[PDB]
Amino acid sequence: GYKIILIGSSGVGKSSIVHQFLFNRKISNVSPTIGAAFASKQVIAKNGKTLKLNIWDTAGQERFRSITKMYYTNSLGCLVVFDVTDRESFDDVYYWINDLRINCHTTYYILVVANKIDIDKNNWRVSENEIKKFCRDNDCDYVFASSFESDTVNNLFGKMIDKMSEIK
Ligand SMILES: Nc1nc2c(ncn2[C@@H]2O[C@H](COP(=O)(O)OP(=O)(O)O)[C@@H](O)[C@H]2O)c(=O)[nH]1
Ligand SMILES: [Mg+2]
Repeated sequence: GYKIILIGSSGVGKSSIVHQFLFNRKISNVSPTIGAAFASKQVIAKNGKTLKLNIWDTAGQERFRSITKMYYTNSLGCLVVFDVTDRESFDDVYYWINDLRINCHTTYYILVVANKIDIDKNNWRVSENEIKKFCRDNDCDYVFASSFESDTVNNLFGKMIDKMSEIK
């Protein structure tokens, strides 16, 4: 299968994005087990390739900046999530992408997710122009999302699935 990992600072919505993609709702009393994938999902890409996605989510250990080698290793895709209203979580994106790249050299596609767009724009602390510039300077892609807007979650996983489907 294809290992896809979620990274990003605490509380940005990593688990909620995963639950929306897998369950169309938040399951309130389930959390990932350390050292293993949270869930796998069979998908059919636009090109008709069938892919087994193996989705890794943290169990809260990102609060300590303590993601292990084995969490990162063998990843083919990575979603780097931040919260548009949380400036520190955006500033951390640089750290997270660097940490991924020192621990894993197999990542084919890195997608920055600017999450929580459901919140009033008066509370946003980052502009699209800054996100565009950061992703240009750091060789990654970006999308806007909200875990409460199913279309945005389908869009971000769709971009990831289509990139994974191109791997030979
Ligand atoms: N307003 C808003 N809240 C969100 C969104 N995604 C997640 N949350 C909330 O933010 C809190 C932390 O989310 P969680 O998924 O546990 O973040 P994680 O620490 O990155 O895994 C929870 O109360 C979520 O329901 C979003 O898109 N918009
Ligand atoms: Mg979480």
